[PDB]
Amino acid sequence: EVMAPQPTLVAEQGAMKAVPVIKPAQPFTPAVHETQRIVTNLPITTAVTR
Amino acid sequence: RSQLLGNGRFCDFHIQVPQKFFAIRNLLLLPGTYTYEWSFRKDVNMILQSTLGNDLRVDGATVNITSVNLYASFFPMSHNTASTLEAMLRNDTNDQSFNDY
Amino acid sequence: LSAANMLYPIPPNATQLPIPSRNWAAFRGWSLTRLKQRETPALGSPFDPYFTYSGTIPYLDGTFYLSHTFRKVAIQFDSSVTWPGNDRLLTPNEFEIKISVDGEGYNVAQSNMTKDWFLVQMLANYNIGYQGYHLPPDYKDRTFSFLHNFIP
Amino acid sequence: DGEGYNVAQSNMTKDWFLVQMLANYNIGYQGYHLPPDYKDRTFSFLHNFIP
Amino acid sequence: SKEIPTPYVWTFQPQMGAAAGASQDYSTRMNWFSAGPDMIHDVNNIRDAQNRILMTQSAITATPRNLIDPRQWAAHLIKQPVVGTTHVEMPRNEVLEQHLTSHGAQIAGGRSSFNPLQTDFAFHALPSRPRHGGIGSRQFVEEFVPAVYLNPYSGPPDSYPDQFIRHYNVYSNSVSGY
Amino acid sequence: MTFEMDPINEPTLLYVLFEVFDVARVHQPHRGVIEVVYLRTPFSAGNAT
Amino acid sequence: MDEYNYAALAPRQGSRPMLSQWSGIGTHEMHGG
Amino acid sequence: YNYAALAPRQSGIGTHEMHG
Amino acid sequence: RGNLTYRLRIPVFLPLLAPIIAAAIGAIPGIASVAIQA
Amino acid sequence: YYNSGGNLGVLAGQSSQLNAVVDLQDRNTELSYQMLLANTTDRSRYFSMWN
Amino acid sequence: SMLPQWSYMHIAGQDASEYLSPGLVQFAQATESYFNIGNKFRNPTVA
Amino acid sequence: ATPSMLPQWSYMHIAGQDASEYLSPGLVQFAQATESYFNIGNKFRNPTVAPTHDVTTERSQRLQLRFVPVDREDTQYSYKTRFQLAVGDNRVLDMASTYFD
Amino acid sequence: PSMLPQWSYMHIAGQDASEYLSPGLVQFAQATESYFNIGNKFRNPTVAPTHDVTTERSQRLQLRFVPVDREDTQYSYKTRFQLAVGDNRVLDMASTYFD
Amino acid sequence: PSMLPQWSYMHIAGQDASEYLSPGLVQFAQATESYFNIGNKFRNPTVA
Amino acid sequence: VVLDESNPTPSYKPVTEQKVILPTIQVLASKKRRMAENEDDRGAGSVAEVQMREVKPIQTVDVSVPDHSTPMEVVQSLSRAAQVAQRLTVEAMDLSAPVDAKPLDLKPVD
Amino acid sequence: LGCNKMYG
Repeated sequence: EVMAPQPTLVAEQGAMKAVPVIKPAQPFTPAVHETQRIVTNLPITTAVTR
Repeated sequence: RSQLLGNGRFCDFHIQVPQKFFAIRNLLLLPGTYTYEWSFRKDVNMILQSTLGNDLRVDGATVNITSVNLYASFFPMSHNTASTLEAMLRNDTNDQSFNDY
Repeated sequence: LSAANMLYPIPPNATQLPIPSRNWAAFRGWSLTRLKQRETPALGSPFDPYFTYSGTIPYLDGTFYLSHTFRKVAIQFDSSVTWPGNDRLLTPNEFEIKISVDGEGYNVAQSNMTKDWFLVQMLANYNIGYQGYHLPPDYKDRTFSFLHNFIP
Repeated sequence: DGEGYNVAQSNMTKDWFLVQMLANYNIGYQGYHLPPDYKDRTFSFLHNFIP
Repeated sequence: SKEIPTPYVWTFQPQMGAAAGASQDYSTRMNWFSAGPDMIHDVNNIRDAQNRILMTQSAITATPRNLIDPRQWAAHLIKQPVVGTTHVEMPRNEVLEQHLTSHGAQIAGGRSSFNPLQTDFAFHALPSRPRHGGIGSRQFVEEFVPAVYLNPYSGPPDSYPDQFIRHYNVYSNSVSGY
Repeated sequence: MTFEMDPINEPTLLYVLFEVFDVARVHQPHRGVIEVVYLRTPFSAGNAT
Repeated sequence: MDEYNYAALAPRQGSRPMLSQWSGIGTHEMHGG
Repeated sequence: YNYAALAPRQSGIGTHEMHG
Repeated sequence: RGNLTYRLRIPVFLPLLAPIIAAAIGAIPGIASVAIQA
Repeated sequence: YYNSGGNLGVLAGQSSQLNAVVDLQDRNTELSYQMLLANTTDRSRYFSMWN
Repeated sequence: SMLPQWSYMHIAGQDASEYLSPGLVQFAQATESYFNIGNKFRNPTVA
Repeated sequence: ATPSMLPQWSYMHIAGQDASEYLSPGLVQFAQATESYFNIGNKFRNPTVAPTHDVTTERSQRLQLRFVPVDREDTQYSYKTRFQLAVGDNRVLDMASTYFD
Repeated sequence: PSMLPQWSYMHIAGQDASEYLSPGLVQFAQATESYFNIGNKFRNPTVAPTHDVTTERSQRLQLRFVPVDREDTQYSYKTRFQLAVGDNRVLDMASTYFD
Repeated sequence: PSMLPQWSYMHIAGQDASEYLSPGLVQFAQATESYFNIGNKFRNPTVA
Repeated sequence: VVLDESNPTPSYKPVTEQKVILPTIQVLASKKRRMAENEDDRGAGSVAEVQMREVKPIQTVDVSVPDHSTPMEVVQSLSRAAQVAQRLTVEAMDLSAPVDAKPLDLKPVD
Repeated sequence: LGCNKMYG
């Protein structure tokens, strides 16, 4: 099962209304974040917001 | 043996002496701090040898010793297996037993 | 003799130099020895006009004699890390073969050669150094062995 | 002084300068810059080191 | 970027048949600083499509496993080569030839006219064990496809994707020094 | 890849050139704006997303 | 919690490691005067 | 530990030397 | 530390369970310097 | 030589033989470093290592 | 019309505590007292 | 078939498998049967791999150690030296080494 | 045999004063810090990390690079240095001054 | 397979210029080729 | 039978069920961890930690032994210690400090 | 059977 696509982010700051923006960094928390394989075949674990 | 430290009345000797005691010469020593004293003979007659059985005290030899060091050699082995071997060798039933030949 | 023989010329003094980048996978070690330039012939050419020397050729005959004229060797990887690192040797930065000052110790047997090189040679030839030094058995002591030719 | 082995313009060698700088200011690995004013007391190293 | 990252391209180690770590695909990359928002959006869409294709190919042709790169593989997983039957055409009976020689006859050359019987052998000359070990190039390129890493190094260092650094022992996790 | 060649006294430099696939795409959206992208597939100076 | 973050690397102050504030990484020094 | 150290891939214990 | 950790759930002046466990661990020949933490 | 067109220093890897240091003679990195030190430290106290 | 470039070069956009890997942010905030990679990344500080 | 179907070490029998387990069973049986007079076994090569884990430490420890005496006393008949040798924390040594220099 | 209990009792490595003092005393101290300031009467450990921080694998601190080649014209002195960053070690070039 | 998007975008290995350009542009190039000849501003893959 | 199954530490996972002592004993292995600098770092050591856990209305103890120790021996020793603690939960322990000897001469006779 | 002899 292929990982579901992640939405791209574009924020606003000042008059600039379409700045490309990466997802904000958050410290890993088991309650909020969980480790899910990107591809089920081979283990490449990564954090997701459940 | 005589030619190995050279000719000449005076010569500088750099020799290595082993441990020959049966209970020690093959002992596998586990980690720890051990006091290792040893007294080296300075009697010329016992130390030296000549083709003639002439007394060397009267002739005059007077071996003089500058420094004495011992050189331990350690097998570099993984700490896991080293501590495992230590754990077995510290056991009561795994005591090392030696004999005099 | 699974090896890549590389003969580097030596002007009649001093020290020398080393190799470029590479993979170093399945490497097995170094074997160093000095030859006489007059006695070593050319290899690629079918004929060597500048040989002019009969007698034993050490390079393709196995009669080496100048191997006792080595003082020390240093091996560096990436021009940053010494090979015999991890404080393995008595002189941890480089392999000493002969030490002549002898102010402090580090001299083995009753000859010029130093203790760390002696231990290295014992391990390389017979795997002896760690469990005490003793005479290797006759089958393991052969013509190209070390103690068979070592004469203090 | 066969090789360089001298820091600043003085007799002090580079390794000793590194050791002293680390011990006194924690500044030895990311350039040798002048330590902050509050960390340079009267018993410090660079407050008295005069080449 | 953490949504459309460049894939990690694996390096093949042909001696011992294993992946020699992975690195970012810096060789095949577009240069869009000269591009405007429209062309940059097109490039981002193309990179996202590339990552989707890579994930799909991985999920299709990658053998499932709990380790990113095991140095030694199971015998059945490795594609063994198929070898055909070997036919041994026995040319001559030995007992009858011995009988003829004992009866005072010399046989030269060489099917034989004197022996009527003909015997043939056929067998599969397979290896004794089915060659468990490392990977080949062809069976490596279909399993260590460029692995895209969506959220780079987010999560516990336990869950950090190792095996990407070339000098990392798989078993007894530790970095191999000099 | 390694090369051995005839020796000449004057110092020289080797000119091995890797035949990359170099292509540039030119798009001009509107009225005096020109934007391009470059791709040198084997040896590229690329950018992130 | 020391398994979900680099807390053993930071110097301790008893039982609580002395980590930096989250918005501490990064810098910006820039002027023409 | 894992079944002691590995052996070089491809009476064991005790000595009874005496007499003199 | 060690890969394996053992857990005891005892149903339960001066504490005694911790000294008892420490003495039992110290009885093992291969283990020294037992540490008690609460 | 920092901003000279002729003598230009190079810090390049082993991959592409491509310089990672580029200058266009419109930069003044000597003045940049001077201002950086003057703003980051109190430069009324001398430092013999970098003068 | 140059926001993709400005955000890429960290002239305008996210701070180094946001656009970096959370693991890298944690490592930097841990090893601040002696190693301090904090000064290796830029912040937009847009007015 | 050298780098593609097999790894190079396994193909060249540098690290793959022993001859008795990568040869055909019929060939192995034939070699065993005719070992007395024809000796097939020379022509095939075994890997002879060395262990790569849990054998050596690579944790920056020394092989040789020079211990100087903590004190020495010398009458004109004997030369006594006292050493204290510290056996690491995990390493072990056998006293077949530790010769007096 | 371990000295950890003694260190903890003597506040060498045990626990911060904010967490071994009684909470009532902590509240009193923080309330009266303005005019009485009991705070400096107590000790806290400030222990350094013990692993995963230092190499302990024979790594140098200062490393010297000789120039692989150099030329000396009448106007400039150009030296090329082949510096290699080990294999696991990492440096920032705030160091690497030219000597 | 994993590089077809990028290659066909840059026409590294993709569709021919006569069939990815707009039909109006193809007709314009085919008509005004005796005196303007814009046909050399586009690339053809020529894959092996 | 078997009252508490909580696993206070998430980094350690159970490997055997809560076997009962005729208390209960549970053996937990450790999950994967970060990288080590070298392989000779996990089993290296001999110190054992006996961690105490808050009482759950029962007490839990986290005893960690080095790898080289035999699991069977560790389990048997822990079981014997648990049995002793259950049986004993005295004056003999009091004798070994706060009872004194010379002060124990007024009370015995006067 | 096989052989595994060389220098070293």
